[PDB]
Amino acid sequence: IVGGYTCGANTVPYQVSLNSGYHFCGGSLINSQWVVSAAHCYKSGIQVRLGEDNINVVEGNEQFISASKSIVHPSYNSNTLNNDIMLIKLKSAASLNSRVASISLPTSCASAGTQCLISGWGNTKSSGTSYPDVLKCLKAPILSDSSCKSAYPGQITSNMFCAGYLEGGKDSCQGDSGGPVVCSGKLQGIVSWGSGCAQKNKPGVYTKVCNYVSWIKQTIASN
Amino acid sequence: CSPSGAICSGFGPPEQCCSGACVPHPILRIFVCQ
Ligand SMILES: [Ca+2]
Ligand SMILES: [Cl-]
Ligand SMILES: [Cl-]
Repeated sequence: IVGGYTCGANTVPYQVSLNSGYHFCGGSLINSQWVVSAAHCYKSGIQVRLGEDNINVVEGNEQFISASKSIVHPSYNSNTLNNDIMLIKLKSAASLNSRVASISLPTSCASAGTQCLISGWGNTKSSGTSYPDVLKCLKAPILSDSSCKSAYPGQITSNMFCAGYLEGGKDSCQGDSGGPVVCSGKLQGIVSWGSGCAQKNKPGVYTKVCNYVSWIKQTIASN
Repeated sequence: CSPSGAICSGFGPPEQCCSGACVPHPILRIFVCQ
């Protein structure tokens, strides 16, 4: 996250880290056994880390649970990034508490201008080497679909929205992939892509979760 | 070690990757092996 602020320990209790030795993607806890992340975060040997604040230091609220299943959306298109969503099942249910909590799925799509919380342990600078430790947060509005298409002509699908700022310096960034965009207490987005990060006139592009609720429910039920 | 194009970690050492470089992807918000 570039141009954001320190969240505070466990103030984003649905934020998880996908780990393979080291953190490599974010994700969102949607019930005690399931995490939502990006299809492009798919790889074998994932451990989910819940209750993290400082990702480098044990603070006492962590749960470390192996993934048992990783289910990429069956229409994920790695060429266009359409349908960039994955579900991960935990090998055992997480213990839910004030610091480890699920986030609700949306009941409708959010409108342009809706303010959202984006979070993660990604790079905090738009160029060069970052040294993140604690979870970072950014408040960012959903942009109009027309301004989104204007920023990325010929590249925005109906399963994406832009969120953030046109002026630069405030955005999600590398290492934030798969993490949450939450608006009014609902998970509306997944950190996906952009032209670099925090660049002028190139806001972040996010998977539009509201289009996947039935697929999410079906995948949970059948697995 | 992970092949070129594999996902890797901005927190991890260069030896994550066979190529010895784990770099930010230009588009996706992950790091990948050079
Ligand atoms: Ca920790
Ligand atoms: Cl960790
Ligand atoms: Cl498609």
